[PDB]
Amino acid sequence: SEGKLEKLRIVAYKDSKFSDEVENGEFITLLNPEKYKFQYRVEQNEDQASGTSSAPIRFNKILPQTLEFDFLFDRTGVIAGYEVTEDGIINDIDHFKKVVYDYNGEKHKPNYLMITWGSLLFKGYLKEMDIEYKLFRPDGTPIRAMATTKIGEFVEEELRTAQENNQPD
Amino acid sequence: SEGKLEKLRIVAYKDSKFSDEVENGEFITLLNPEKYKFQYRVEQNEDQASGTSSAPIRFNKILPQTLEFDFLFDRTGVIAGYEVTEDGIINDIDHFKKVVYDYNGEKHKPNYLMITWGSLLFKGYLKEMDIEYKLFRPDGTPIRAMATTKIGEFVEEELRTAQENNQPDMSHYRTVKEGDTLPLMTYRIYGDSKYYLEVAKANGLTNFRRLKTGTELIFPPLQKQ
Amino acid sequence: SEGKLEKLRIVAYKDSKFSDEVENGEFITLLNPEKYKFQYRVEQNEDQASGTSSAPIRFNKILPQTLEFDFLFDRTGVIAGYEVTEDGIINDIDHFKKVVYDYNGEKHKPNYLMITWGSLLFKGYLKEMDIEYKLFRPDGTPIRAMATTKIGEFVEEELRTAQENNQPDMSHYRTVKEGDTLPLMTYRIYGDSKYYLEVAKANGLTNFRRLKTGTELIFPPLQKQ
Amino acid sequence: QQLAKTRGRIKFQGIPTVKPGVNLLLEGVGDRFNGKVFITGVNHQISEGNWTVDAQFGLNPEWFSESESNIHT
Amino acid sequence: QQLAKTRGRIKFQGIPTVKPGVNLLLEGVGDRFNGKVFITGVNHQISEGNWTVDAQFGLNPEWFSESESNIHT
Amino acid sequence: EADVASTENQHTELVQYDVTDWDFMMLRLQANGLLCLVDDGKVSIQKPDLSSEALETVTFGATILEFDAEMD
Amino acid sequence: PIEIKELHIKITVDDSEDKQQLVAQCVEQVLDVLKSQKER
Amino acid sequence: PIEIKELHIKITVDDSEDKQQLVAQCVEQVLDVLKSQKER
Amino acid sequence: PIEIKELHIKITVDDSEDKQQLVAQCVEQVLDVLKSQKER
Amino acid sequence: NNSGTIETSQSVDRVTHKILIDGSEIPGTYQVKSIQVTKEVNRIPTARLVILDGDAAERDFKVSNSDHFVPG
Repeated sequence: SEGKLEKLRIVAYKDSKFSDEVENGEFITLLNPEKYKFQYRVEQNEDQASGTSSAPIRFNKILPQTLEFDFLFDRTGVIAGYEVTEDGIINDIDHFKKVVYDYNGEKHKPNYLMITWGSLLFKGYLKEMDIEYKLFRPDGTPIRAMATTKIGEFVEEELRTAQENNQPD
Repeated sequence: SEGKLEKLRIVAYKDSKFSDEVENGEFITLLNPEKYKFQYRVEQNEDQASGTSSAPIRFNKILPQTLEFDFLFDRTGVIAGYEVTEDGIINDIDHFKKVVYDYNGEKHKPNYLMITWGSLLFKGYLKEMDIEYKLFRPDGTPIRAMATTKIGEFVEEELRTAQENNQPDMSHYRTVKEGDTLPLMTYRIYGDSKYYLEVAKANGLTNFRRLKTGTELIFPPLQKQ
Repeated sequence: SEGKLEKLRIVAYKDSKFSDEVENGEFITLLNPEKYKFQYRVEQNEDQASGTSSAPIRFNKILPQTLEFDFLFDRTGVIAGYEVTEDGIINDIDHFKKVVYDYNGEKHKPNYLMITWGSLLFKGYLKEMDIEYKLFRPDGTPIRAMATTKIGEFVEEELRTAQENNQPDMSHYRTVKEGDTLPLMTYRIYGDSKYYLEVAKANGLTNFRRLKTGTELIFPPLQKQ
Repeated sequence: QQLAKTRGRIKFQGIPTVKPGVNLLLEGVGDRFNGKVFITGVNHQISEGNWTVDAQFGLNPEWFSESESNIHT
Repeated sequence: QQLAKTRGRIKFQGIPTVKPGVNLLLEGVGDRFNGKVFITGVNHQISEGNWTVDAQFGLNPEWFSESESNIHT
Repeated sequence: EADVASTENQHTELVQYDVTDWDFMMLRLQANGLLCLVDDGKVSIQKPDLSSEALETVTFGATILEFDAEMD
Repeated sequence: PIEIKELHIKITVDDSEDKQQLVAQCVEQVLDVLKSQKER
Repeated sequence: PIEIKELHIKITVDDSEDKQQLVAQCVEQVLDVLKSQKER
Repeated sequence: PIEIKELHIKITVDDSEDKQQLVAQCVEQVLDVLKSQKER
Repeated sequence: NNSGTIETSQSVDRVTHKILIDGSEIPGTYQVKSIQVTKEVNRIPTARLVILDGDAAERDFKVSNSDHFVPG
């Protein structure tokens, strides 16, 4: 199964331990993104007195992480393996928004997300989204769209102290 | 009617339930936009203490949505299906502004808008507009113009609580399947396993350590104040 | 006179009703601008509480409008219909500035402006101007210049309330058509169905549950204190 | 003194019925503060498209004769 | 009154030994102020990666009976 | 206009001296456990009423914009 | 503040409400400093 | 200030300490105005 | 203010007078809050 | 001390602290944002702690509900 082209998946979850799945809450893409990108930031305290030549910079904290990627939706009929649908991309985008964006009245918030593709595994929440509609059928049915996404990172507080195995004490 | 090229429409409304139409308040375009665009924003609270490697993240709010598109007005005479008018595009732009921009003295505000084209259906308010005039007849009558538009999103407050069906506050019922235990079911409903003796008393159970696999139980809400 | 190329004009005025002309206060251009542009802005109040999924955005106000265009002055001698002048463009720019920029000691302010070209008619004041000088005669007389302009919009306060015909405060009359009921008509006029017994008493109706289909009713306003 | 036990301010969308001398029900702020509260003051602010009200609850334990100035000549 | 002759505040990197009732040596601020100073107050502030201390020197010439309110009924 | 709760005690003499009516009223009223409510031209003097029905419910996760509270 | 006695009326400038939030924070921290000085 | 009685505790917001320095200047100038009014 | 008792001396910083106008507004709103509290 | 610096026992690269209540440390899940301590001649000493808390999605304050920061 080396020869299989794996596709990116996103699953929604109910709890902060990621063990209770939302029912019908799994999205699978039809075309993979080209690339993805991470961001890392560490903050220091840099106060110094006048008359001096350097400061001994001090550790403050580590800021949360960030992931970004882009998607393409297309049901025109030139990509091998898929069929043309009567309503185009209407049900693909509506299922994608139900997983990553919509408010859940059972938990009073949007969903927890797990993003998996190959070596990648990321937990967090959605911050930003833009969707642009490009091609249409003559009666106004869309058949192509492009989406840009930004995801934040989530750690539960019981797991933070177990990863920071803090040890004169 | 698949073969029909549908054209975008905008209708003005008087009430926040979108049932009472403004009279002569419907605009139909003559050329469709090329594309349109949506925007979605979710805000979080990200305060953390110094010395730590991660922050405790808490959901705060979902911000309002945004739609944008562009229009073209032209009465030069090369587009099939339409006629050249004596006054050009003067009445097309004046009717478009009366629907989406002008203040209404009956309601002390501009109009509510519904935007429909194909699969699209959007309710809200105008925020921004720019109109640029391009070609003219020798006596100064305009025959071509371009418009850029930005629309906000409107939800009435009675409909927001019905869409956020917000539910330890309400009542619940389940049916017992084989493999269920009373402290595991209490944890998934309340968030804590410690309420199992109150669930058993409200159902009249004495032998709660063995549940029979057809029983329907009730789960009462927790008390307030 | 369709075949006549109309030229843009700007006239200066003394009063806010635009009826008393400044003497020698009219400018006529020699070359028309290529295009012009408008700008429209509406402001809303968007405060919401934490934990919620949307806000019902509220109307705040409508901001003033804006017009922009560019001009070209040239007395080189290649444009048909005009003559070369001994002093070039010196008197053209000095007359243009006297109309749109200079302070008037009779009114303690710059002038009110009316801008007319074809279908366009705009009243307001000057905000911004830039003039750049391009070609010169050997003795330093300029013969070409370019100007960029920005105009704001003026409405007198007595005319604002007449355009916002603001109307539970005024009186109303309707005629009864077949299919009308008294509590449904009260809801569309007042916003609440509960005033139907006060409408029936003000019209002398006893059998209000059946209305006859030619009756003209009055709808009094609500009392204020 | 008992009426000064818990004090505070609550800000929300305006209505015309909250006046000093009424009771409101407060929820979702923890067991230490949740319950029925007695209103001792109201501030109505109307501007830039909205009407909001600041409701004050609880009493200040200080007496008039202790906190106010210039009572006597 | 003599202990109120010179008054001020000095802010520096925190240590656990400066307490009211100790002496510090002050240098580099001009002949008018240089010398040994008596500490009358301390403020410790710990946040955002650092610990700093504000040391106060000199006394306020005012007496308790003159500056404090509500001593008497 | 006035609406004032009654009291049980009766004085045989009482002296007001070199003060305003408002200030005198406040001193005497507190001494008896009363609160003064002034509204639209009417002055109402009553004991605290903690027994009446709440007008509405205000909730942190749904309707509150700002909140401040203290226990001491 | 826990008191409605200390709020000020809100006036904005049409200069074209960020500056409204900064001035309101400065009134809050001054009145907390004045209250702490009367402690024993 | 020449007194530690007038300092306030520093709380910042993770909104992403410039605003911390502006509020601290406003508390300093208010308390100097209040002190000068008690001069003869 | 309607009184010259409440003005502060103006000191600017050569950091290269916008910040001068913001601090002057905060002193104005604090002293209006302190005056209103002594009303009956 | 003419060293030109302030003598500390360790590098000033990392500041640490502990909060003990009734003899033992508060659990390492609580995030303390800021600590202030003051002392002065002829006054009673005081201190303040700022702790992050409250969640609109739960409708509560877990630290406030604990028995760690109770008066007494």
